[PDB]
Amino acid sequence: MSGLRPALSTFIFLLLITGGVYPLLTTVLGQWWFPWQANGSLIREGDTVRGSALIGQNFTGNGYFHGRPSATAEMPYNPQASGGSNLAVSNPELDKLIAARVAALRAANPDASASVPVELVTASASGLDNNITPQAAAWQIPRVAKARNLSVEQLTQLIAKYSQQPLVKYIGQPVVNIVELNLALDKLDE
Amino acid sequence: MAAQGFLLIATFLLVLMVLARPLGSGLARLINDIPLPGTTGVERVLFRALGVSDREMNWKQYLCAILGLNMLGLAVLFFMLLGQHYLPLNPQQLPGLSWDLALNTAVSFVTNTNWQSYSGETTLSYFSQMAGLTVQNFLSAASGIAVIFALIRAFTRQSMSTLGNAWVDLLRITLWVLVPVALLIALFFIQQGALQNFLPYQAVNTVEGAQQLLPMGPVASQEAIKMLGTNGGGFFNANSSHPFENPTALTNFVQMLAIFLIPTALCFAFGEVMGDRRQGRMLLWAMSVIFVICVGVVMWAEVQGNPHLLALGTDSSINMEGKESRFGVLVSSLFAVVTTAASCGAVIAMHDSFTALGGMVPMWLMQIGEVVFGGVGSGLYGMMLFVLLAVFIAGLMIGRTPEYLGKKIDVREMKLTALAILVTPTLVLMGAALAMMTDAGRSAMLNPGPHGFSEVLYAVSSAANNNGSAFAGLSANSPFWNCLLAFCMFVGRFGVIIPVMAIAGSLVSKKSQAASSGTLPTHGPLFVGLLIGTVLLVGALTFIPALALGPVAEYLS
Amino acid sequence: MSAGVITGVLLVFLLLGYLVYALINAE
Amino acid sequence: FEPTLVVQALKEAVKKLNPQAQWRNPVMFIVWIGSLLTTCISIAMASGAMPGNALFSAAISGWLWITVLFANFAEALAEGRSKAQANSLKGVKKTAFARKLREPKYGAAADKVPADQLRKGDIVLVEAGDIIPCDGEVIEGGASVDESAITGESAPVIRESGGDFASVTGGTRILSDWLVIECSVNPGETFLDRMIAMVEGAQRRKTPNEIALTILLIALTIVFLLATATLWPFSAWGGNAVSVTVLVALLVCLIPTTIGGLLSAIGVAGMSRMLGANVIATSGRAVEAAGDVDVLLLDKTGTITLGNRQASEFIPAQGVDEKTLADAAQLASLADETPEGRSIVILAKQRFNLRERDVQSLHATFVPFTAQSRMSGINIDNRMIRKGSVDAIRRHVEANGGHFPTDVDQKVDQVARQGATPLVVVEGSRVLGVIALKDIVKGGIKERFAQLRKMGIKTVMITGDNRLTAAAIAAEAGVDDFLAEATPEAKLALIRQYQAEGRLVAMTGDGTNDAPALAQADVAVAMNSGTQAAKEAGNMVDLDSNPTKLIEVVHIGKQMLMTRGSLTTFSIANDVAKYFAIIPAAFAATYPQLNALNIMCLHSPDSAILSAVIFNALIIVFLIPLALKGVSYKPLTASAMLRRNLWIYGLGGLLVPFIGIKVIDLLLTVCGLV
Ligand SMILES: CCCCCCCCCCCCCCCCCC(=O)OC[C@H](COP(=O)([O-])OCC(O)COP(=O)([O-])OC[C@@H](COC(=O)CCCCCCCCCCCCCCCCC)OC(=O)CCCCCCCCCCCCCCCCC)OC(=O)CCCCCCCCCCCCCCCCC
Ligand SMILES: CCCCCCCCCCCCCCCCCC(=O)OC[C@H](COP(=O)([O-])OCC(O)COP(=O)([O-])OC[C@@H](COC(=O)CCCCCCCCCCCCCCCCC)OC(=O)CCCCCCCCCCCCCCCCC)OC(=O)CCCCCCCCCCCCCCCCC
Ligand SMILES: Nc1ncnc2c1ncn2[C@@H]1O[C@H](COP(=O)(O)OP(=O)(O)OP(=O)(O)O)[C@@H](O)[C@H]1O
Ligand SMILES: [K+]
Ligand SMILES: [K+]
Ligand SMILES: [K+]
Ligand SMILES: [K+]
Ligand SMILES: [K+]
Ligand SMILES: [K+]
Ligand SMILES: [K+]
Repeated sequence: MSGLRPALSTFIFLLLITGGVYPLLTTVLGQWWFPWQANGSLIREGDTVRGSALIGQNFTGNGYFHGRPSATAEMPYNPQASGGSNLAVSNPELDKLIAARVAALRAANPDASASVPVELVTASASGLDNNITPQAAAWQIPRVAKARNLSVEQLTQLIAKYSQQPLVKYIGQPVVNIVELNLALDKLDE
Repeated sequence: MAAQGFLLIATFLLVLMVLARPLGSGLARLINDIPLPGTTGVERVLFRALGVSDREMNWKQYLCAILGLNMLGLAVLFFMLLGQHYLPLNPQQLPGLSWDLALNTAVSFVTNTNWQSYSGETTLSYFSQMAGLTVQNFLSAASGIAVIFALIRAFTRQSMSTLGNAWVDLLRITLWVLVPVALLIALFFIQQGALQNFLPYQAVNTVEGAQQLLPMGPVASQEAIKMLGTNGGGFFNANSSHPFENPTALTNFVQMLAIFLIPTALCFAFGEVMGDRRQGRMLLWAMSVIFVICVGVVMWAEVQGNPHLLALGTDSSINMEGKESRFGVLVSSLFAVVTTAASCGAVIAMHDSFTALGGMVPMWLMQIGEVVFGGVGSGLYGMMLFVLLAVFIAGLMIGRTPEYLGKKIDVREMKLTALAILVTPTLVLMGAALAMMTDAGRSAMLNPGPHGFSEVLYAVSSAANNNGSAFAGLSANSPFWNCLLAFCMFVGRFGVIIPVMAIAGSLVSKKSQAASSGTLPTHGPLFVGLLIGTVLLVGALTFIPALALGPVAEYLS
Repeated sequence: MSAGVITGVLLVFLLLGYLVYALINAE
Repeated sequence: FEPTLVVQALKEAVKKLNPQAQWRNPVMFIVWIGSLLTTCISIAMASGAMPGNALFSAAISGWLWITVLFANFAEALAEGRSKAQANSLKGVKKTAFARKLREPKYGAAADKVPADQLRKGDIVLVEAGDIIPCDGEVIEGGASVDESAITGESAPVIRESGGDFASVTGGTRILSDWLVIECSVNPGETFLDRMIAMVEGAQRRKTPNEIALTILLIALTIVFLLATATLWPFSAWGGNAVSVTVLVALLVCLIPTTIGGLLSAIGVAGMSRMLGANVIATSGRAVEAAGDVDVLLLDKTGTITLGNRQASEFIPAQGVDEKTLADAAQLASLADETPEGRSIVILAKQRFNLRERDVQSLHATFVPFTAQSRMSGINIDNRMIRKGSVDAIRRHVEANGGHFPTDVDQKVDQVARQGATPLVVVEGSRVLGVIALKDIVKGGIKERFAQLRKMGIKTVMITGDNRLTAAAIAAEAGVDDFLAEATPEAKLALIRQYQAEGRLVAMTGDGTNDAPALAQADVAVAMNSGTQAAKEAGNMVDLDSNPTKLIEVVHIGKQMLMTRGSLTTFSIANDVAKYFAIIPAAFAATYPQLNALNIMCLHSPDSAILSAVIFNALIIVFLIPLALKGVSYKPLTASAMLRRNLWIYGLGGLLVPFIGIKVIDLLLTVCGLV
């Protein structure tokens, strides 16, 4: 056999363990302990799934907090693609897209500052970013306030209540869950 | 900004050594053939059941065992991917893969490279992702740790011919190092919000109304071994940018810790098994100095960012494009350097969207042979080759015979060390030459000018140096690209594993002497600087013209 | 890939093979 | 420095060294192929090729030929220095090797015979002012032979038959009386004739260190060739591809042409330095293995200090009269030949002169004293007056009626505490006490032993005495360890024990009893006073009879290894400045933004590439004297030597290429060639 029995036995045992025990044990442990996290963190309207709490959706309305741009295939914020823009720093195509995004954000927000935050004009790494910085949220305050007839202090309180902070200030960034924020706006309106 | 980055580096490299010292002692116990406490009876029963009992094979049989296991896993994975339509657990009814893509991803997962030219969520099924990819990540990590176990055993063994049992080493590594830490990491991932379901793809009624389909699957089981074994093959098209894989900055920090956990613990294990911790301290000091320099350079480059942002009108010029907003540009820079120096390949930010000088350093960090905490054992034996080169240079420069930890490094060891050093620059230069003068190689462009050649060079460097990180603007799904990268990954793993095992076979037959007054110590800042200079000179003198036509030309443009 | 490219590739491959043979058999 | 009388002919030898002799050195063959293809490219380019300005390609081809000529000049010049030394010392026997005998004891009928075919067994008698035909040893007689034509000094040296100074060499004619010479070996295959034959019939004989360094240079050549050949497909798509001649110029400037062309020159020049230090060695492998030795085997007599013991001491013991002790001593010593012994007994004579002691050897026989016998007993009338060592006296009076009181043990303990050589000579079973022999340990030895003990050099010596006096002498001298009770099998056991630990052994033997040690020693030298049985059974021999120069032998071997490592580091470190001179200049049209990398602000790209090639060619001719002489060697520890070398050859190798390229570019700009 030229010592093929230990080779086949080791490969079969390691295949069986690391493909039918470790994923299976982790699956049963996760679904037993944290099933909401393990099942996609789906936000539901009772029966209607409004979207995951981590994915982020394409928001284009005036009364909705617009997230970062997405370069996923066949539509923005497509979860089936999940591929961000791979344009170089010296790319005229990227320069034209950033110019168009800056012009669109400046036209959509006349009451805000002339300088637009970086996250609103630069595409994310995966095209599925549910998070924006509170600085960009504060920049997007006046348009949503004028659209929804809601006060600036109420919008700031809602944003701070739906803002997540890390364990320390330097391993990440403060973030704003835009899907949950827009759902909170819809629930506040009705 | 700079203070926050320095604090991030300091806490990362503090918690790394804190978590790596006891794992270092454990890996030293597995090197010294002493079973872990409370596990010897089950180990003996399992070995008697499997027929993998004590054989104590030499370097040739160890190498044949590793290659036989890897080729058998390659055949099983290739046939599993070619025939995934008939296999169960396929809720999306995804069709079988093409031959070129299937062979490319089979070689990529076998050779611990994990290059992904496909989109995972629309290409691979739940059964494929859960079984074949996960077991091949486990097997590649176990094979790397087994080869470096053989090298450390060769360094610690005197006047012998055997190198332990390869099957015993593989089973011990997989069952007592890889699996339980992967369980802990995966359950922390479910704590933070990853996926570990087998539910079908979920349709979403969007708030505005644009219906989107959410991909599900066993994400965390693949993610934990991907970070632990420094594999890099993500569930989706985004390796770690996707929120179902890396949802939190704490999760990202845990992923970075898992990436550097095994090479640092193996350096500690090597230092403890030799009986002198100063050697492992030397290795960690050199790797940490190079790592901190690279991290600081990439952080400065990305904080400088795109100069056109203020010209077109933006709040700041930081290159946040192609980066998730859950992580800063500092954290994205740190993750890029960690996963590119460590031969991991996972990305939380697309490296193509990086600046020219910011993506310059990942290219050089792959091209130096992946010696800065590279792989799991691949980086440790690559740094062992560089250490052999450095002690040869030091022995000539002081006029003594070239020796390292007592063993005299002879002509055969120099020949095999030279060949193992020669394999991967030859591979990346030959593959880039082949892909830079063919229509199929030049038609996968996304960016023009020097950055397209930078894309080609990054792809071939990640293939040859077993990294698998991608700019992802390259359309590498072509049959020519798949075959070229599969050849590059195969030779880059198994033209480097073979001469390291031959070096181990040359090392066992010799005898180590003691430390005399005239014996140059292989530790301390002088030898740390000599090793760093050797690594920098060797990795630069091959690739300064290539980087000069690529990222340097793009930066100066 | 004209005749100049073919003869350049041939010369470089011959030099690489000669150097590899010299490294393998260096007396 | 530069002897023109050999430069003018070895330049022609270099001109004849170009075709097909560059194949052995791989770096030299790569630069030769590059020079030939660039010359062919320039020749076709000046006639019928599309790109213009073939004068630049012709200048590149000329300088690429000049650097090959310079490396061959280095190798040939060092080899010719070795050949010149061999031809200078080969004149020891050139004409009229026609001396023989008829009777092996004292023959007649001396005529002319060819002595080049004589097997071992012939006896040759040489008269005054006649050249010795072949090597051998004296059997009867003894004379003051000269060795001026073979060694450095022109002072005659005496010879004796039946003693340790029994060795002759076919060199300077003897300026003394008759002396018979027994033929050791047939002429031609002796040590000296063999080394002249292997220098004239030159064999490369690559040492393992040279092979490993060559493998490193081949690996560097492979990565540089790949990185240079891959530049054309890289730069063809990004604009206009770089010319082939610029690529070959960069490839030559990149590969370690310096150490690659100076490796053989360094090896044969280190061998030449060995022949210049009055040491003749078989192999450069043995020369380098002399470097990096752990133990350093010597003896207490001669190597440390010759001693010349001068001490006449008395005893407060049970012996009646020290006058009678001196009477017995002078009865024993009537025809003493050993220098220390005759000095001791003449000090005893001036202490108390003896009447009627008029060399009475008529009724007394003489027993010679050797290292194996250690006995010199003299029978005067019916007694056996003793002269042997303490172990020999214990051995022979332990048989017949002898016994030892403890008083002689405290006496030799006091002698060991003072520090001397204890002689316990007696008459018979009656104990006559001890005579202390104080030896001087003078000379500049402790400083060199202290500077050598930093180098990983154990300095164990074989005293040939008891374990107490040897310990005291070793402690005051400063050596690491010592060996007492000298015996050839004990020396073999110690050498094999040290070699079983992986430690090299350096030693020195003269007589035929040391021949197994000369055989199974890692490195070992033998002086001219030794016999053929030790000269042909050892790695190394000493032309001058001085066994204290193996320390500079070790120094020269370490100089060879440090020169190889330093020039390898220099060749590796030059490539940074080669990049900074060529890479911003090579892509002056494909990527015009790369001129910011020109940190030396050179004039034009072609001038920059040409200046880099001129520097790469001229660095070998500037490093001729360093390769021929050796590095500036100092006795430091390993870390200090490493950091000093990394400073000098490793900061100069990063700095002075920038200055050299800048100066050559400025000179070209001033001359207006470009
Ligand atoms: C710019 C140029 C490039 C520069 C790059 C510089 C490179 C940086 C990394 C350095 C690489 C070191 C390589 C060796 C491995 C070290 C492991 C080891 O053996 O350690 C002992 C070893 C020396 O001891 P030894 O006597 O030689 O060893 C004998 C025994 O074998 C061991 O003796 P021991 O048992 O006493 O060992 C200590 C013990 C300690 O026990 C434990 O802590 C573990 C057990 C308890 C578990 C629970 C504790 C929880 C955490 C501990 C903290 C306390 C609570 C505080 C709360 C905060 C954290 C939660 O256990 C450990 O081994 C754990 C390791 C912890 C210390 C080493 C940390 C290394 C990096 C530190 C910061 C990195 C700076 C990066 C920034 C650089 C930029 C310039 O340490 C070193 O080698 C020195 C490393 C320290 C780095 C200083 C210089 C770096 C540059 C200066 C920057 C400022 C630094 C601090 C910044 C902080 C913010 C202001
Ligand atoms: C290239 C041109 C120039 C090169 C020549 C320069 C070399 C010598 C420089 C100075 C010598 C002059 C004489 C003065 C006396 C000694 C002065 C001294 O302390 O210097 C330390 C040392 C030499 O002294 P030593 O002989 O070791 O004995 C004195 C030691 O104190 C005894 O050591 P120990 O074992 O007893 O430990 C004592 C302790 C304390 O003693 C000290 O070192 C003094 C105080 C320092 C801090 C206090 C301790 C705190 C502990 C944390 C350490 C802080 C460092 C954190 C930041 C890192 C900065 C990068 O050491 C420590 O620092 C403890 C931690 C142990 C490892 C730390 C490693 C840190 C990185 C240092 C080197 C990395 C350089 C990167 C770049 C290299 C080139 C690219 O110098 C160096 O650090 C050497 C750096 C450069 C080495 C050569 C570079 C070669 C590059 C070219 C390669 C060749 C071409 C390629 C060929 C092959 C290709 C095919
Ligand atoms: N003429 C002699 N007759 C007898 N014994 C002697 C005579 N000369 C010296 N000895 C003794 O013989 C021993 C030899 O010691 P010594 O150091 O002189 O050795 P060696 O034969 O000259 O050579 P080496 O020093 O190389 O071993 C000493 O004990 C010395 O006192
Ligand atoms: K990888
Ligand atoms: K990857
Ligand atoms: K490597
Ligand atoms: K390399
Ligand atoms: K790897
Ligand atoms: K590798
Ligand atoms: K190399």
